This record gives sequence, C-alpha cells and structure tokens, in this order.
Amino acid sequence: RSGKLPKAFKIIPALSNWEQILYVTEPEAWTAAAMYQATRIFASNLKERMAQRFYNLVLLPRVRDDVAEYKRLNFHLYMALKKALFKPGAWFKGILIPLCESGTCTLREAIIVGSIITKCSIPVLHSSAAMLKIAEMEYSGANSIFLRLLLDKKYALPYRVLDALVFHFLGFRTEKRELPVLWHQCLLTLVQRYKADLATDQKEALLELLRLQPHPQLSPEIRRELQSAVPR
Amino acid sequence: PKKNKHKRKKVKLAVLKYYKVISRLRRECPSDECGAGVFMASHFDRHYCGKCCLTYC
Amino acid sequence: FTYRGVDLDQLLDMSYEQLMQLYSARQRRRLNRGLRRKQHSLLKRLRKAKKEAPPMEKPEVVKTHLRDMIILPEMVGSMVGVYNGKTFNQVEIKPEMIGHYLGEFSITYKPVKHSRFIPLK
Amino acid sequence: SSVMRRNEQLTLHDERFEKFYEQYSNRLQEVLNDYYKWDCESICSTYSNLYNHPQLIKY
RNA sequence: AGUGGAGCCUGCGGCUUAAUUUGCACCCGGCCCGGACACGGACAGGAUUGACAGAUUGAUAGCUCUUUCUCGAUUCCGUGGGUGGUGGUGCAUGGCCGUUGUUGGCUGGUUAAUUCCGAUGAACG
Ligand SMILES: [Zn+2]
Repeated sequence: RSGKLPKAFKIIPALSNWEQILYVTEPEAWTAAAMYQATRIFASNLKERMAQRFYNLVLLPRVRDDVAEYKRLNFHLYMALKKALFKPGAWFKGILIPLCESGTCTLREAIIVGSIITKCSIPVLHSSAAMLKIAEMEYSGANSIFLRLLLDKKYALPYRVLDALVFHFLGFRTEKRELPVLWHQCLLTLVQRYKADLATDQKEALLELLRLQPHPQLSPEIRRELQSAVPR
Repeated sequence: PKKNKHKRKKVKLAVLKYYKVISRLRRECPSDECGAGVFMASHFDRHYCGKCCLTYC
Repeated sequence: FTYRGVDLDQLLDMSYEQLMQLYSARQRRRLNRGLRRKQHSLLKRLRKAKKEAPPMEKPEVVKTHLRDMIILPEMVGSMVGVYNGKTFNQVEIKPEMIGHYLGEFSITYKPVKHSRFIPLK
Repeated sequence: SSVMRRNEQLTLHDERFEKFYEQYSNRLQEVLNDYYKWDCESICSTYSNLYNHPQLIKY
C-alpha cells in the first residue's frame, strides 16, 4: 500500500539475473503501486533494452487486462505508464508498437495512452520514426487515434515521414469500406498542420482521395484547407 | 496544508568543482559500471556514488 | 509511595513475567497477549528521551497516538503528550498512575454545558 | 519507400531511422547483509444615530 | 391488561461538540498526483530525472528540510472567461448468448477406502 520499499528490491537494476527474480515473484500478482515504484526504478537507474523487455513482458499485459476488467485505468498504473514515458525509446518499442501489432487494441486503450502521449512533449526524431512505423503497418480502429494526436503534436515533420503518410493514404485509394468520422478527423488534422509541406501533386492526389471517398460533413473542410494552402 | 512540489536547486556551474587549472578534485568510484568521470560525493562524514549507490564512510 | 506493598525501586527491579501478579485482570490479560511493535517502539523512544535528558529537570516531550498504551513502572517521570483526536495533551507520569491507560489522561470530548406568555387582553 | 518525392525546398534533416526499424558482485552480498457573543445583526444594536448630525436649515 | 408516574435502555426534535454522519457517510492531522492550445519568460553557460545519510513527523520518507553526486531536452514557469477529456449521460446503429427430443462412449505425496489434491469422443430424428 505505502511506506518505504525494502532495499532488496531496488537492486534489480544492478542484478544481472532479473528474469528469474521477476519470475519467482509470481508475475500475475502485484498491485498497482508496486508497478508504479517498479517502473520508476526501472526507468530511472536502468538502461534502455532491459527496460523495454520489462515493458514487453510485465507492463503491457497488466494495463491490458486491467482495462479489460474495469474498462478504465487505475491511478497508480497511469502514473507508472507516464513514468515509462519518461524513457521515450524503451516505452515506444516496449509498450506502444507491440500494442500496435497486437491487433486487438480497443478504442479505450488507444485513447488513454494517446492522451498520455499528448500530456508529454516527446522527442521529435524518434517520434517521427514511430510515425513511419505506424504508417507502414495496417489500419485498425486504434492507430488512427495515434495518428490524429501525433499530428496534433505539431512537430517539425520530416519529409520521408510525410511521404510515408501520403503513401498510406494512396494505399486507401480504391477501397470501398466505410471509413469512420475519425478517419476524416485525422485527414483534417493533417491538412490543418502540414498543408505547407505538401507539394502540388500531393494536393491533387488528396483531392481525388476526397472525390472518391467523400464525407457529407467533414470533406468540405478538407477541400477548403487544401485549396487555401500555401506551399513552401 | 498544500504540498508544494520539490524544486531542483539550479546550482551555478556544477561542472566547475572536480578539476583544477588537471587532476580529479574528487574521488573515483571503483565499481565496474561506474568510473572514468563518475565523481564521488564528499559529505562531511561520508562519500557516495550517485549512480549505483556505492557507500563509503 | 507504595503500590500493592511494593516500592518503586524494586518495582524497577521487578521482572516482566511476575509483574503481572500485582496488576489487574485486564492488565494481566493484556501483558499475556504481549505488547506489539508500536508499544515497544514507544518504549524505546521514551527510554531514549530519558537518556540524554540533563540530570536536573524533566526530559523533553514525547508525542504519541497510543491511547491503548499502559503505564509501565519504567515510564515514571516521562513527559508524554497523547492525542485525543484533535490536539495533544501533555501529562506527567506519576508513580500512582501505574494501573491506568494513557488514553484516560486526554479526554476526547468536551463536557455538555446547556419568558412565559401572559395575556394582556 | 515511394516513387514521388520532395523535388524542391530545403531538406534540412537526414532521417536517421536505421537504429529504429531494425532494432527488433560484492554489492549484492553487502545489501543482502543489510537486508537482515456578537454577530452581524446584534452588533447593529450598539450603533448610535445622534452624534454627527449636519446643520438643519429651517423653513 | 396496561402505557402516560419512577429507574434504566432506546427512536425522533432540541442542546453541547471538531464530529456527535445520513435520508463509515462525520471530524482532526500526514502522503500521492492536477491537461493540451495561444503568447511571454528560463534552458546545453545547462532545462530536468534518480539518490545515500541525518532530521522533521504520532511514525518514515529524495513523496518533505539540509549536503552535493549523477540523468541530460525525455524541458518547466505565468496569464487567458478560448476550447476541453482516462470524464457522466440518451438516441439510431453492426455482430453474439440464453429465451419463447433419442441412443451410444497415472510420475508425486495423501486416506480406513478405486480417499484427497496433483498431470491428464460420437452419432439419429
Ligand atoms: Zn559509480
């Protein structure tokens, strides 16, 4: 619940055989505050790779079955997951992207950890790498929130990243599946933030993308954002 | 009774205390992970290493 | 002073196991059930506070919530301020305070301290 | 990758992405040893109304 | 037969009280964390992260008060009657349950015991 933690638990960052130590500690059976302190000490004095391994093995199933059980996130696990965001690269490669290729991510998980993304200023380079990687893999109902909020981060976008994004949207050219309102919201955020970095061919390509896949509510906004855009 | 958050003391030129002019003004921790620059905090009764929690008294 | 015919000096010399034979039935039952970690902690704290006290006047104040603490004969002369829920009350430990709990000496409630019509027409 | 590209306007940054997509003891003994009356209405009763009267001009 | 009389107990009022919760909810103290957007500040001269020891404290604690060691952009200060999101809530909305027959088919320790735990399928209407 609370109090000082024992000194035999703060030595696991300095202990080589961490796997058997965490295995003997009954991996299905801590509480949330123990996760908060453990993630604090495994993101504070620990290096990148084994912290990523900790994120892959322990933190992701814990947050997943917690939000599967209570349909929300506990306070202490939320604080732990933010303290995992204190190390950007390990948390992206250990929680975020494994949840992306998990394929079973729901809207609640995506919106919660995307809000966690929103509340912290992440580095531009490695986030742009994450942009490219989330652009390469397939579209579900969860990664769209990540696209929308990460474009709402409003960082200096690299142009290989923008090429990957427009390549993805050209990948959504001739599909007949009913795109959500949030898809048009993502497109609106992109054409609101990075309309200046789009060349004329990108503008017209998004124009027939608007033509073949229209929206009675949000497509005129994308139309007027494309038509009132000043290039570089 | 509001709990104010702790603020780190912005000390002026924290680098400029371990060197002269050459040598190391503070001790070096002899551990495996720490060394060749990990200077050694010299409190009025002890010495501490700020990375892997070495303790000398 | 004397307590059950026994003076304070050999009371301090008196052992823990047969100290119960002069105490009351509730007292003896509690000492049979043994003092827990908080009580031993406050015993050590009181002994420490009596340790560096200057040898002419009484030691400093030790404050606690332990209302279910019993006064033991070693505590005689300590300055203890026990909680009543809102504030701390400081009390002497007198030799004749031996059979009573600490919580008796800080009362948790304040006492209760609590034009006819005549027709003119 | 793609086929339609920048063609203009000042590529600043070089997009180092190769480390991302292709990525995927006496101390223990010594810490083991270390382990082991008035209110706002009634006050109006004490106010006087007969001290600082201005001069009255009669008719 | 009583109650209304008396003592005690209890329920509503009222009085005291920090609270005497209400048609553990109450009180006294100590932790934890509390948006982005816009603009103006500090920031590699270094923003910020972790920390031993001692203490404050009813108690201990880098979650606090001293003493400098380390991590380095993973940043942190202020003002908005501007939105708001781990919010609460209703409607249309796609999938999925339950709802309105018939015949077959043992490594281990443990107990009085084929005892206990422990590993471990088919058709017909
Ligand atoms: Zn070191």
